[PDB]
Amino acid sequence: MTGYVVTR
Amino acid sequence: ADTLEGSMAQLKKGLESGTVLIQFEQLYRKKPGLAITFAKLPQNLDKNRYKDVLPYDTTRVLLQGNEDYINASYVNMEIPAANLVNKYIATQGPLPHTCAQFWQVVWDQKLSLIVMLTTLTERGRTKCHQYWPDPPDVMNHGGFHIQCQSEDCTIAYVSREMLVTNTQTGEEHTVTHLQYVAWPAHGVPDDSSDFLEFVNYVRSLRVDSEPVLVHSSAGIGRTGVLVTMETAMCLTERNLPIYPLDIVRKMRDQRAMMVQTSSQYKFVCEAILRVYEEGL
Repeated sequence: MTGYVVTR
Repeated sequence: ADTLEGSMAQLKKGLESGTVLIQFEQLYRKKPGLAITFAKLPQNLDKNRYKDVLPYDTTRVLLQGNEDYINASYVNMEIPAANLVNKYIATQGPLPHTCAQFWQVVWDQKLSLIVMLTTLTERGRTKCHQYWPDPPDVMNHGGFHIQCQSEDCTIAYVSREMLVTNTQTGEEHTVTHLQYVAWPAHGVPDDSSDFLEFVNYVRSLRVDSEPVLVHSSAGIGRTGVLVTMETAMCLTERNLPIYPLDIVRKMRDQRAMMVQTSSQYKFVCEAILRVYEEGL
């Protein structure tokens, strides 16, 4: 599973 | 406390300042102290699309396929001043093996409206399984016969009518399905006016006391933006004050992380001021 949490 | 006119002046000040973005960044992403256990049980782990986007135990949707599990949350937005609740079920884009559970939710509660805020694939990755058939084709999910009776589109979304047939009983249920395709993950709608148009379409399709099923890929980022905007609009028409950080907190208390990025939040705040000023 990839993580959905990002930065921006 | 205070009024619509007043909240909007307050919101503008905070955008100009900008303290609204600071307070948003400081807001918790998960409600302090709310258990997240069922979603991490061994038999449930691979029913989540993202390891970090999980439902709270207290608000997770219970399957009347019965004592099963789905990555989905009840999300109710109360507007007490108008004696009003807008019910939602907020969920992830289903997986190939969770499709049957997704239709079970729609069937158990006879939801008539589904809002999907993602393309199926995006930037090399699969964001959602296609759980409906491309006409003429037809598909079966967990004892449900799904057919797409109708397809039409605008530049920003596709409107579909679907027929769900229980294969045991032969009972039929019709669902409207809206897929917004011009809104990249972790971003804002490609076009703000299409967005506002769309949100109004959603409100006009809403059935009272029936939850609207709303999902994107993870079911928190773009869905959160949509729930905030529909809430704001119900308030504006009733001359009630709007406090977007209270709206986001109340969502996050029912499903973690709703409205993912500061850009998404800044966007929905500007849309709220926009709708207000143009209706003044």
